[PDB]
Amino acid sequence: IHKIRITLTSTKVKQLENVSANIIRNAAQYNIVKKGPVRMPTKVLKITTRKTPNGEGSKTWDAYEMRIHKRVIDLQAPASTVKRITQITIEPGVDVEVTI
Amino acid sequence: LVVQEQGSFQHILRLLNTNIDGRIKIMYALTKIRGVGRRYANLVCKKADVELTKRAGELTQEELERIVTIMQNPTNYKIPAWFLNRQKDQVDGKDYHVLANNLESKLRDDLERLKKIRSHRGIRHFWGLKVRGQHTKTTSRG
Amino acid sequence: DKAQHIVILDQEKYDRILKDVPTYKYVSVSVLVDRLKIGGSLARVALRQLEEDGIITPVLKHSKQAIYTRAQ
Amino acid sequence: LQVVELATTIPLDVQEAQREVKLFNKWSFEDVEVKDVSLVDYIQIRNPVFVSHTAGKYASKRFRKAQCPIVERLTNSLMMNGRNNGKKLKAVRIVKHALEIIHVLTEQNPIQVVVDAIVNSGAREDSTRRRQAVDVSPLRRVNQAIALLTIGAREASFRNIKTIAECLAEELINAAKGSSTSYAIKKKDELERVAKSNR
Amino acid sequence: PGVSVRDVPAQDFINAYAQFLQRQGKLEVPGYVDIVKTSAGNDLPPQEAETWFYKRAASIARHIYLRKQVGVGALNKLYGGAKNRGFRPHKHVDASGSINRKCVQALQKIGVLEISPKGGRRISENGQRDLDRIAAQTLEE
Amino acid sequence: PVTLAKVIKVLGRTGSRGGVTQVRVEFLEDASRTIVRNVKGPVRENDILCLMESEREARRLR
Amino acid sequence: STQSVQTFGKKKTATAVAHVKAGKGLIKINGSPITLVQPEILRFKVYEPLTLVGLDKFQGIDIRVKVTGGGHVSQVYAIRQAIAKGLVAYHQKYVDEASKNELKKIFASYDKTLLVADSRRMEPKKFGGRGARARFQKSYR
Amino acid sequence: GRVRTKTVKRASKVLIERFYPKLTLDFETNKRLTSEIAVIQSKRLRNKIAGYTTHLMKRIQKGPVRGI
Amino acid sequence: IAIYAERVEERGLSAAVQAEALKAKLLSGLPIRRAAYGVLRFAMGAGAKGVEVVISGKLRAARAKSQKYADGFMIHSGQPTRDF
RNA sequence: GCGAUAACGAACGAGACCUUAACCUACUAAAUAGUGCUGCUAGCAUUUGCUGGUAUAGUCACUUCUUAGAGGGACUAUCGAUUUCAAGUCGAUGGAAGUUUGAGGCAAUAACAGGUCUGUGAUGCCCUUAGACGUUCUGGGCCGCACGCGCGCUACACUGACGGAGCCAGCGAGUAUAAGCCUUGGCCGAGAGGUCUGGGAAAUCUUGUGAAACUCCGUCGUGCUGGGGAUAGAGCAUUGUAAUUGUUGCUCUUCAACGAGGAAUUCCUAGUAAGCGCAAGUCAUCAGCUUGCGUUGAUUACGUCCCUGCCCUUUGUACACACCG
Repeated sequence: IHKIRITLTSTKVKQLENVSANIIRNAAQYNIVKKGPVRMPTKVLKITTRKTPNGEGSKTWDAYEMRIHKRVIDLQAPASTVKRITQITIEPGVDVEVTI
Repeated sequence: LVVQEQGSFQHILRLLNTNIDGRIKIMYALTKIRGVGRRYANLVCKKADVELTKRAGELTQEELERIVTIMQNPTNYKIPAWFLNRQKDQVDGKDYHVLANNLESKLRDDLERLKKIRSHRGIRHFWGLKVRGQHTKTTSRG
Repeated sequence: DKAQHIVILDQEKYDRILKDVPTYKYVSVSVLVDRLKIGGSLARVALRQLEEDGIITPVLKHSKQAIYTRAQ
Repeated sequence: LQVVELATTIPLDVQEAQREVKLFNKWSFEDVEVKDVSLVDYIQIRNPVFVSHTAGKYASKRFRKAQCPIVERLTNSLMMNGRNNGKKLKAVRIVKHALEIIHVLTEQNPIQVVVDAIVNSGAREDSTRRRQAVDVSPLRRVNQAIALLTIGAREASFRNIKTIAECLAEELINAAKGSSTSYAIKKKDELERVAKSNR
Repeated sequence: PGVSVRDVPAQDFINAYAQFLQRQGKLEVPGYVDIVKTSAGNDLPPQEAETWFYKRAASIARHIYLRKQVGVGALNKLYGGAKNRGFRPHKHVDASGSINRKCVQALQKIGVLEISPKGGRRISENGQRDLDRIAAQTLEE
Repeated sequence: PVTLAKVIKVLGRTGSRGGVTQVRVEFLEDASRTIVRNVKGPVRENDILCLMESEREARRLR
Repeated sequence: STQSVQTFGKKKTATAVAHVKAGKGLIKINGSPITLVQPEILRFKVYEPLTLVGLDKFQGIDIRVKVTGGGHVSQVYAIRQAIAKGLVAYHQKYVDEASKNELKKIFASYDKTLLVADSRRMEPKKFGGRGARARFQKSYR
Repeated sequence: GRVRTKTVKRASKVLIERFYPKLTLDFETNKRLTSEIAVIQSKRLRNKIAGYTTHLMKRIQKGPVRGI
Repeated sequence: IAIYAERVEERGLSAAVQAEALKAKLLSGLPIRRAAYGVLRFAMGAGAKGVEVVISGKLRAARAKSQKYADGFMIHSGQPTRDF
């Protein structure tokens, strides 16, 4: 019984939602009381740069973007069982941090 | 409160050292003196116990002379060393709030100091060009 | 510099101000300035005075517009 | 009559406002009517408003602007020459003080004076590019009238000790009586005289 | 009716509390109030020479009352304004730190403000009473 | 004297820049007369229009 | 808890959250009464939803609207919309439907933005000029 | 303008040829019917096709229609 | 870290592989048209919906030209370009 | 698109699409959002009321407002009209929304001797390669001023300037044994700034970014005036190894031209234009610049082919380097 906090953040929403659903399921069936998920406001990383590699022509601009999403869930259970739940439920697109 | 009053109304266009018009409020009439600004005149008129709602004509000789003394002896009336002019005088190191004819005397002195030593700023004053590093390619036509 | 206004309240002028202002349906800073050749800093205080010792009554009060009508 | 009590004290002059709607809680609309049959539909005074500021959407369609309250149109046209673009609180205050000053000078409903200045000020024939005499539509008549009145007042107040509200009141009353002292009648007279020669 | 500051218009409340604070007398008005500007972005000193400090302190006390834990930098931000920068465009500048700090220190020694936990200054029990009573008198008339 | 007339049909836009509109005005009191006239502003049907002198007919302009 | 509804009102970024509960006719703005709401030229905007329907509808209810965001004019419009919608919502949840329809009808017949929010929002600014539509000044030779 | 392109019009014609009996003169019923029958990649296109199908069914009842 | 290798599922549906192969045959002195049509045939065999090969530079002459070699179906605008 | 049809079936572009804005008391939730209550408590009147602080252990509840997945919604829906009665179009009604609902990203074929070899360890050929055209250090220059021009910022004032008071956004960014980030609060200093703490790798702290225009109350009073603040003298600070050719900031003093701008000429159709600031980029220092963002918020069209051009058809041509022929 620890107040474990998991924080999920990734640039691609499908996999992040899959990870949040997986932890919700593996904290449900393994009967643990859970307090989420909670969605932080999305972060839009904007780089606006000139299209031309020289300085000629009409002044036209590109607006590139990298979105970031962040979800948090709080778990109330022993440390090792939540650790194993986190360890099985990974994905290349979505990085994790378990903290107390 | 409006007051009916006469006699003391001298519209005399002659005031201290220069022809300061009497129709203008005292805070700003002193700004005619070269060396005195709105804020310096405002602070002097405060230190001389002159209600600023009184016009330059409405004043009398006691206020005039107190203003002269407070303007020419700023320290003696608690004017801070940062509020006056020509701080740390180049000649003697004192704080001198320089006024009308001394103002031109000291400007001539500073400029001639710069020219005699052959400083770049003095040489540019000599040519009539801007000294503070501004561009003159396009905007010094006048 | 023109328009040669009046810079102080004066006895003859004060007789003028007392005599003429009850014949005005509308008085304000501008009305006094252009029917008295006084300045504005005098017109404002004349309106205030005549407000205390009643000679002019107000319709509206504002910093930028003073509206004043006949006392009667 | 309608007095009724609340935990927070409500001003009494506000309680007087349940019976009718009045401009600045001082001027009534229902006693104002338009003398010109042609201009009745393009001067909207039928729907009372408390203040000449409604944030309406009047640029959407073509004639939707004719349904704006006329005092609001005058207020908007006070908002000009760059420095005064956007400052509509100042404009509505100008209009309110002008209505007061009009009532003081002229023992009439100031809305009526505004309507009369607007109906007198608009040229009925004009010229279009050699130029040819043409007639003027009612809506053009109305908004040419408003533009003329506001431009005349704004010209008068510039570099003059007289306030903008007083210049506005002066222009409106001079137009409302149809005298050549106003800026709007003078310009209307010019426009119709020129349209005369072009027939 | 239980009167508070929120029930009275601001302008006349700051006026009344400043007249009270100057009538009362004990407030520690500093000696440089005849020489200084309120803001570096300002150009001229306050016109009301003999009262501006009292009206500043009254508005400051009302500001503290209406809130929780507001310090001297936030008052510096509050009382600042646009600066005339000549040919450059206008820009916000903060107000004078010494003035606002001396005002809050005078209000604190008269027992109106008090150092709060979490930092800053918050209104006092007697400060709340004084502000509330000076609000009650204003709305009585 | 000025007469009054009501637009009963909008024929079309005219002028080189299109700033004038052809309308068929119709007298209020003397309902048996219809005159074609040019108008500078925007006009709908039923727009009552004031004519300085009604004894003139217009066809086109550029 | 006896009777309470919650509504909202918007003008472009400003949002006014109103709580309408049973009470002795109290109307409040961020803890201060409506009678001293700023710009006073626009005060009759926040008096309209009161006069147009009669104050008696506000005898039984006690309304505290919290307004945040936007600007002064936008907040005035958001407050008026919140108050009107809140009265209608209370007559929906407790009082009969005929009265609620009558109030909705009168509100709509006077002004549409008492019940329905103005959907206008600021158009995004595009490169090549200082505004949504305005373009940089173009030169030749 | 609101001219409906070839994609919606052809899809509507195919729908009416195939599934005329189970298709009505109401936009909501036809919307659900198109959703179950057609694999439309966007809801906007789905609504446009359903509405044009409703228009054609509403025209047919008064008399036959070319192409269909 | 741990680096592994896996072969490509369709050599002809990979544009990178085809571009590298076209580089190789072009470096090998093989004619430009033959190499481009080799790319096109190979990709169409792998089942692609369409394929385009564009070769630019100075071809046998001082002036630089651009030769295009299309086959099949190709879209240009909208979101589906990023997908397919 | 309807359709006409010596074609018939197709492919690209358009449209679909994607991102974003507007609606949802309809799902899922929230101790990094907010709230109703409840403890403990303030002042003010005692009706059990009005405004607050506090408690991220109160072993409470919730989701209107905030956040964001998962959906719903608009399709011209209804009604009048008109038109091959086909495609459409115009008015109303309802609706959050009825211009393709608003804004963008994406974007065919053919081309230009358009720009870029000074973004590239992208490059052929030429040149140079030890007194170098490589590289590095010191100092200067890129700012140099009779003059012409382009993008702009301040203004010429009273719809204002100054002084007090009121007091409201939105998009964003942020570090550690530094070469050093965002900085609250406390203290000193007129200021600019200095100092000591503490929070924040961030829906948690800066930050409600208490922004500016604006609103109120006074002072000024039609004049180059308290409009304007260039140029200049003196002094104080900060960044930097280094401020002279003022880096920048602050204080006093100096107080120009300009009184609305000739011929010409730019941009713009609604939350738009104009006004007003703010953040990010550049960045040790410096923003009168760009890119976005909100605040206040209009006048006038909703039309035409006159001017400047664009598209399609017919037609003439001695043009094809294509009428700048």
